[PDB]
Amino acid sequence: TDASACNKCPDDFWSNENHTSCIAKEIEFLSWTEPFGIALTLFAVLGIF
Amino acid sequence: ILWSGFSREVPFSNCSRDCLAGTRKGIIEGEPTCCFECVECPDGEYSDE
Ligand SMILES: *[C@@H]1O[C@H](CO)[C@@H](O)[C@H](O)[C@H]1NC(C)=O
Ligand SMILES: [Ca+2]
Repeated sequence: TDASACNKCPDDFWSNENHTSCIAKEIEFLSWTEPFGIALTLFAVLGIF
Repeated sequence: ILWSGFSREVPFSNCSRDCLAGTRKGIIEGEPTCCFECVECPDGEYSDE
């Protein structure tokens, strides 16, 4: 509290909505365990069969 | 007026230099209002004065 100015959050992280503590930037890719990824791999496996 | 007895320009006697148009004044803890910083405006915000 009573902070004169907002300090820069580290590069890999990003501030939340309340700008209290900054968390890491959400990684993002087509995960194997993701429902879309699992559906696509199931379709590919069924087609190979 | 000869300012220091020889010069002809009004001396600068402000605590901090005037902030530019793109910047805004930021406080310094323990210092009076005449002393401030020049924090840049965030994205999406502007300052003309
Ligand atoms: C503001 O949002 C953040 C999100 O991490 C969290 O601290 C809390 O839910 C909210 N309140 C405060 C005081 O931070
Ligand atoms: Ca003081």
